[PDB]
Amino acid sequence: ELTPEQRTLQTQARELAQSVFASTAVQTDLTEQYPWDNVAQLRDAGFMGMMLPTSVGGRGLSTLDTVIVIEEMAKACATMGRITVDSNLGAIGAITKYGSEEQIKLAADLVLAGDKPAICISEPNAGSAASEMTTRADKNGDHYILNGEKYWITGGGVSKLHLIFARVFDDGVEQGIGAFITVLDDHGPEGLKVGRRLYAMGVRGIPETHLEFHDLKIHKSMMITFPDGLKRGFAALMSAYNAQRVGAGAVALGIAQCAFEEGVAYLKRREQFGRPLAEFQGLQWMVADMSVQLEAARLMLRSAAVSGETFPDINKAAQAKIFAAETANKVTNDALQFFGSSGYGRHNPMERHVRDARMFTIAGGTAQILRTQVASKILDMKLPQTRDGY
Amino acid sequence: ELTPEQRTLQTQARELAQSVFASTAVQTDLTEQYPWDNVAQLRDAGFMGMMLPTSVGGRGLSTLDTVIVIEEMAKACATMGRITVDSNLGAIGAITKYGSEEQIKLAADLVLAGDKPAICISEPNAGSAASEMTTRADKNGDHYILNGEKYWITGGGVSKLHLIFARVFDDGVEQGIGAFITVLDDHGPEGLKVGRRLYAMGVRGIPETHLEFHDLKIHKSMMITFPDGLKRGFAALMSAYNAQRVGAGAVALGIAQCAFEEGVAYLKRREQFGRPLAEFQGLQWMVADMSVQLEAARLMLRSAAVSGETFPDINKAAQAKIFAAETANKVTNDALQFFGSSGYGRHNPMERHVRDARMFTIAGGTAQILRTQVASKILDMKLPQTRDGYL
Amino acid sequence: ELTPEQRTLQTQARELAQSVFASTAVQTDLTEQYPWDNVAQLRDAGFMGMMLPTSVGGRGLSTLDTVIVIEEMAKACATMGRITVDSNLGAIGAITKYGSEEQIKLAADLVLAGDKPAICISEPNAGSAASEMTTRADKNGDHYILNGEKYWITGGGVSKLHLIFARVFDDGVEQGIGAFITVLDDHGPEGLKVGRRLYAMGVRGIPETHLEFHDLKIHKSMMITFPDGLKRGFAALMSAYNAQRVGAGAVALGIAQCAFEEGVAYLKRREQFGRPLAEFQGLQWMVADMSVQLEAARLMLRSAAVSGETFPDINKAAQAKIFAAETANKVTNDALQFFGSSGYGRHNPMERHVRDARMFTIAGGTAQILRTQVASKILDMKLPQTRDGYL
Amino acid sequence: ELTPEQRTLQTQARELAQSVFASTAVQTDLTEQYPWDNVAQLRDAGFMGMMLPTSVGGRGLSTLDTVIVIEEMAKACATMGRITVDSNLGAIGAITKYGSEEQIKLAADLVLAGDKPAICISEPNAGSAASEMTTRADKNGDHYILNGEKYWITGGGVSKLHLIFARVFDDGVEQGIGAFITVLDDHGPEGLKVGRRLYAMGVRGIPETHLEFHDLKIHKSMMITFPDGLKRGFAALMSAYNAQRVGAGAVALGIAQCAFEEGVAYLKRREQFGRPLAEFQGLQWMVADMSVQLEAARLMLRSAAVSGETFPDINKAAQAKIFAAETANKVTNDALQFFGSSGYGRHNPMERHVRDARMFTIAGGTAQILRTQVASKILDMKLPQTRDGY
Ligand SMILES: Cc1cc2nc3c(=O)[nH]c(=O)nc-3n(C[C@H](O)[C@H](O)[C@H](O)COP(=O)(O)OP(=O)(O)OC[C@H]3O[C@@H](n4cnc5c(N)ncnc54)[C@H](O)[C@@H]3O)c2cc1C
Ligand SMILES: Cc1cc2nc3c(=O)[nH]c(=O)nc-3n(C[C@H](O)[C@H](O)[C@H](O)COP(=O)(O)OP(=O)(O)OC[C@H]3O[C@@H](n4cnc5c(N)ncnc54)[C@H](O)[C@@H]3O)c2cc1C
Ligand SMILES: Cc1cc2nc3c(=O)[nH]c(=O)nc-3n(C[C@H](O)[C@H](O)[C@H](O)COP(=O)(O)OP(=O)(O)OC[C@H]3O[C@@H](n4cnc5c(N)ncnc54)[C@H](O)[C@@H]3O)c2cc1C
Ligand SMILES: Cc1cc2nc3c(=O)[nH]c(=O)nc-3n(C[C@H](O)[C@H](O)[C@H](O)COP(=O)(O)OP(=O)(O)OC[C@H]3O[C@@H](n4cnc5c(N)ncnc54)[C@H](O)[C@@H]3O)c2cc1C
Repeated sequence: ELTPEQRTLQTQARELAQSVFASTAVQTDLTEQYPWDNVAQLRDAGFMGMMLPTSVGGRGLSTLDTVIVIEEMAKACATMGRITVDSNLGAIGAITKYGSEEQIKLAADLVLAGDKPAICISEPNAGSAASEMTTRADKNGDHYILNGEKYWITGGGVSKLHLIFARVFDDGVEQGIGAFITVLDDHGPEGLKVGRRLYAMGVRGIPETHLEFHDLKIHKSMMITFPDGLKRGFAALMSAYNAQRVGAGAVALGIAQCAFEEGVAYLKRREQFGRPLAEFQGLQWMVADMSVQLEAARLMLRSAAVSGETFPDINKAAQAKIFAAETANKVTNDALQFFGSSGYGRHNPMERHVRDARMFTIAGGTAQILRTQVASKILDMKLPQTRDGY
Repeated sequence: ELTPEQRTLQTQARELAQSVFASTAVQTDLTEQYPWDNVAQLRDAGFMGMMLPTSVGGRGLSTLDTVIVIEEMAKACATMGRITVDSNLGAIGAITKYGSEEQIKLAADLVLAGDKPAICISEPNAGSAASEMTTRADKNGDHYILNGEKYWITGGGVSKLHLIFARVFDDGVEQGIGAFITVLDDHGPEGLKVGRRLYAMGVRGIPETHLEFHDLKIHKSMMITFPDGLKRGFAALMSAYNAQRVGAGAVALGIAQCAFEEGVAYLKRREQFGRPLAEFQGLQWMVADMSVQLEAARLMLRSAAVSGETFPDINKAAQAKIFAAETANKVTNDALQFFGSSGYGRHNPMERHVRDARMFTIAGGTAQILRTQVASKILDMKLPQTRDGYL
Repeated sequence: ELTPEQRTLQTQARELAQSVFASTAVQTDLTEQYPWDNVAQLRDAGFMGMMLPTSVGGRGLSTLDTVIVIEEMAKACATMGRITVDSNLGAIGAITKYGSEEQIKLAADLVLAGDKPAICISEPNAGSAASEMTTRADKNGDHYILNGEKYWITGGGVSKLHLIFARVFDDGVEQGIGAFITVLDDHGPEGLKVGRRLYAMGVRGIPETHLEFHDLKIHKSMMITFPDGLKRGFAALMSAYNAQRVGAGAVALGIAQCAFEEGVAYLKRREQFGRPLAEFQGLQWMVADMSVQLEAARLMLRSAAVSGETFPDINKAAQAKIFAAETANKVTNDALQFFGSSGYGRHNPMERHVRDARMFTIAGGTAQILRTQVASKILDMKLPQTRDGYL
Repeated sequence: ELTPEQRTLQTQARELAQSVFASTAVQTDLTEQYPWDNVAQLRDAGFMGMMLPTSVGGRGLSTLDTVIVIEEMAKACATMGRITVDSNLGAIGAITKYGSEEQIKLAADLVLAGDKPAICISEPNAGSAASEMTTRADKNGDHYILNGEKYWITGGGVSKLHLIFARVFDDGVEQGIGAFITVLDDHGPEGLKVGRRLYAMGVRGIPETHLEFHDLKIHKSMMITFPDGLKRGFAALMSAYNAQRVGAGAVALGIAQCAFEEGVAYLKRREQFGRPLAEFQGLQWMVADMSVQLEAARLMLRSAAVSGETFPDINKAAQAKIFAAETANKVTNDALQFFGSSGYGRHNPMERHVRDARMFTIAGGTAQILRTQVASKILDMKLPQTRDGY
């Protein structure tokens, strides 16, 4: 259960979400435009960069704290939910833990001022097999020259801070995969080019784009550097996604919780056969089932949030994300069902919840990849996926 | 299994669907516009009014014949699938079976000319409890005067032939629920007004609208009349809907079958970890599960199509529609999953398949109402839904 | 997560369960005999009456403490699991909280000496509708005279302490449902008769019996009495059952956890096609699914255990029991599947796990009745089940 | 739908099942003894060896015919269901199609006289990977000498006709896997030894045993011989199991149909809260769901039954068996649930239905193996399961 302090934080997040964000969710989905007005208020209320240390102007809060807040934001608007995830977990967490003092201040100043960082890993031919990426960074003096292409970049065209993963070469000699920090300004940098938008089924208020690097010049001071090498550093950087996974799970949970509350209210108001739909036992049991799965999902995510060291344990986070994301797909569809034909109408928000929830078994590591991860832990086995793995 | 003649019919439907309709499905979803040119080609290829008797210029085909055709159309475009349903089953079937010679000719001439009839039953405050409808038909001489409002009317603003269900009153005295034929054109009729469009999650190429009746005047020769009471006639009219349900189940099935085929093809061409996704056993079993459920759904629908007398048996139809629609929701979602992030992009058709499939556990009697229907048969009892049902 | 002290308690429970109980589970299922020697060891290790206050010789532990212990016992033997539930939660909790000093001492002395109390509520014609019970308690001076019949009484013929629920009448006038304490020994009491044994699919090591009352005479000092009415007291008594439900959910979970562990171990040692079954991705994902659901169930149960005041919150308890029991039915069946044909042989414990797990969606309030309970909370309304409930 | 002739056959099977077999099912499960009395009447009513050609005294009926009959038998008693499968499909089908005139008459005379043949393939270390079997047959003159061990032999100790699969060696040179016919008599043959009984969760009325061969001498005339070789013959012999799979599916379906009918009757008779349980919508929808899955299962099996040439198409049969067996596990458990605590009692038959149904996702090819088979057809791919398959 939550501490008094956590309850206060939850209430503050709920108040902003309900009083400001909830009434914007339809228009944000309709226009597919980044809600700058909401982001400013998310910032002003202290909900961006929450886990940044107080030494750089952060609140020094926990993963659990952010998950509590994320769920409240997502209940109002899926876009605001994901904005809250990206401005608190993931790239910013990786920079916070492995970044130089300089890199941390840069990233913190941007996030605390309202930037939602973009992480740039995935490519058209490199998804679940991320290490197959072709984006490369070639050494040139005290700089690295980046060439390549990413896609489905959440925040493409609106994010300023970018964390880019690239295969690193020193004078033609492959060093491994490294991460590079760059800042998209109204002016530069030269060679960081936003590409075409990938219009999506849901969470449409955040642009997802291709992203290209044409001789993008990055100083070595903006490469995340590791003493024991890049190959070990890249795995260390990946551990940041364990936190982002729990946050993403909390967005799916928030969407589902919203749909559930709306469906339950509708069952009590809507009448057929002379009585509220709530009086029909078949629907009552559907409500019960949604409630049970939602509670389990919340427990899985909050439990995962406090596991591990700096980041959630990889297997607890994987278990919770599988569960939350599948829960959200079932709950949003069944809540839509409570509305009947009105649920199929775009003038009601139920079909949007289904569209919004659907990405969470996919993005950031698919439910399938997560199942393999969980199995590798239970079976205490490496589970190589290549033809010659065994 | 299918007859030789049915295989030919299936292949001719597939031919039109794949050569003409498939390349239009994305744009139809984008524009949300009724695909008039496609409808002309559906008509010209002989796939509208197929069960109409040959005497009025129909092909005299069976329910099974139509569901075979519908699944092929729906594999190409969900909108063309539903158009094929409404122009072959439901309202047109009710008229074909219970209509007078004059009513059948009127309806046949319109459908064979390319009209997709609209059926007008549901109201904002009367959906599952269709018997609580407030749309009213008051006898006035040899006419009935209609007042009321329907909604989610498929074809609102593009359909010409309408079949409107209303509570019938004679001198204030309720007679039962009756069905009234009218034809919308640019001239009239007076008092038939197309209301607002209800924009939808999917199958966006047919407009769904509110529909208002303001002293709409219908002659008694355009009412479907039964020699012994509307109270048994309404039940008879709703049997024509057993046929519509199998057709709608076939649309859901076609959508899912398309998604399945696309998903399977993607697994074989897409590589990660140095090999096609098809080589992963977890995905192989997902593929097997989809195939098993698709096959079952297809059997359920065809079995229902040949059941009953004039129309499919109400309970076999309900069972098949439950099964097919739930199958489609699972298969379209799982096929989308095979595509990864690309599956979430609207530049691919997988997210549309999910949106399209989702209406079929809802329209024409929800999966919940169908479960109650099937239970009433198995338990062999009336299952009243009112508070005083058992008193 | 668990406290250091709770980890020690868990490990001590595991120690007893694995070193002593695990090797007896097969034989307990074969004989269907109450495992007296095992019960003595459960007692001597301090795992009976754990929530009893220290003043009467208990350990004063929490609900969470008990569910941690119960899951360990159930992993070894379902019978020892249920024995641990009944000797820590439910009847003994009702008495501990609402009993007089005299009643608590009587009950505490019996439990700490190794007695597993029986709770006596359900009747052949009154299960889910517990409020329709026909077992009757008629006031006669300072006594109540009990007449009636219970069944599926866990511990029938071996339990000494009984807590019997009966409809209370004073001069023919119904007062509500009340709870009455009695102790069965070889001497008496007169009119308490153990009826026939109901042989069961699983958890066969505790006898389940009919129980008859024939003018069973109970002094009013052995009735659980409430300062303001049985009509609120019965509701209070049934709150003690919220605790029993979490315990029973923990038994279901322990059974499933055991089956899971055995299944996983088998996959790693069993080879077909030249390699361990563990290397097949289809089975790897089955393993992942089981783990995810087990983890959720464990969280649900522990969350419920710390909810509420004296006893777990009725709705968190209902939710957790729904989840845990359904999880166990799926996990035990799927773990059995990992064994192939060996899993169907009674010389392996997998088929027993399925049989054992299956009671937990039924006993103490079925999964259906629990769904209604949870719905009543979410919808915040009474959900009467009678024909006239809404009139 | 069924033809008039098929309906008549169905009625005749139902009449025997209901008037004779149904009242025996509890005792057969309780004693775990082979019901000789029922078998005699199954024989006398013409329900054994139904697909044997009329030239050898059979009825020349179809796979669909047998599936219709099997379901009716299984509705009365799971044991009688499996007896009907084994005396009509499987080993007897393989002998009927690939056997010599001599082998066919032998097998037909035995089955028509009431023998339930035993097929002997599986071994402790050879299950899904059946070709890994170690039972061997070594050439010796005009005979073969068999040594090895099988298990889970359905009919061990009561079956007379045995069809044994063994790895064949000619003077030490491996020839492939072949099938051998032998007949267990009260006297011989020497070296055919019934082993220990494997007591089972359900379908307890048929003994499942280990089986051993100690220098079991079989004349070459009782080996099933193929002109194009054993390696191609063994695959041909396997095709017989496609028919047995559909029959086994019909047993699972029959068990489930029985449980469903009993559950529905109980909902109408049992009252709580002043009314029949049948009036509760939650249960009504459970009934509806069972009905839908049962109908689909029946269609899948009957459709599979008429597919293929001599035997059902391997993929249609695999699809139908997966479906029927999983359907039966869900339906029997939910029907048990309708009975409440009484359902858990062994004095009612509901817990037996669950135990009986459970074997059918396992025996004769597990649901997992069948999923791989179905996938291999959809993907048009061989799906090798060995480490070096790719
Ligand atoms: C809304 C959205 C936002 C995104 N935002 C970002 C972002 O900001 N930054 C970024 O870098 N990326 C982003 N992505 C990309 C996403 O994280 C990756 O694409 C993800 O890894 C999925 O990869 P993929 O699409 O190539 O799937 P694939 O790897 O091609 O997989 C396709 C299918 O095959 C399955 N599969 C793959 N491999 C295996 C295997 N060995 N066994 C079994 N099954 C298997 C998958 O589960 C999936 O079902 C985003 C994606 C979405 C949808
Ligand atoms: C895409 C689309 C096209 C349509 N086209 C047409 C058309 O052309 N002509 C026409 O007349 N109508 C049409 N409809 C309307 C549709 O057929 C009806 O609206 C349908 O009966 C559902 O009605 P409802 O939305 O009012 O649901 P409601 O009756 O309000 O029900 C809402 C929810 O409560 C449930 N429910 C209701 N009653 C009960 C009960 N007694 N027990 C348990 N659960 C219950 C429902 O299953 C549903 O989940 C269309 C609808 C859609 C979505
Ligand atoms: C192993 C075991 C041990 C037990 N130990 C004890 C014990 O020690 N003490 C004791 O008092 N009892 C005990 N019981 C009895 C058990 O708690 C009750 O019997 C239970 O309440 C179920 O009652 P029932 O079997 O009469 O079900 P019924 O009430 O007859 O219900 C039968 C079916 O109808 C459903 N149903 C009923 N009512 C409704 C409704 N309004 N809406 C929807 N569905 C509905 C039920 O969910 C169930 O599926 C035990 C039972 C078992 C199996
Ligand atoms: C009631 C009963 C009656 C029987 N009667 C007979 C009979 O009369 N004659 C006879 O010859 N045999 C008989 N058998 C044996 C049965 O047909 C075989 O044992 C069956 O092939 C299962 O093999 P197995 O137990 O060794 O499972 P295994 O092959 O060891 O498999 C164990 C588990 O791993 C899975 N598995 C295996 N391989 C793979 C893979 N590549 N990918 C994914 N998953 C996998 C399986 O699905 C299963 O879940 C009977 C069995 C039973 C239960």
